[PDB]
Amino acid sequence: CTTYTIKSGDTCYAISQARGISLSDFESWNAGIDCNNLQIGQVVCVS
Ligand SMILES: [Zn+2]
Ligand SMILES: [Zn+2]
Ligand SMILES: [Zn+2]
Repeated sequence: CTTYTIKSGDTCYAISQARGISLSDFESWNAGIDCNNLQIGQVVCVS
């Protein structure tokens, strides 16, 4: 997994859009992530 660290204002949609990936694919790589409750410093997979 390529990792990314959540920063202020980030959203799962915007991370996905920036990388040209679907939000559903992103979710499939992120084990039930709570996209409405992201924490600054949280680490996600972007591939
Ligand atoms: Zn979803
Ligand atoms: Zn896909
Ligand atoms: Zn939530």
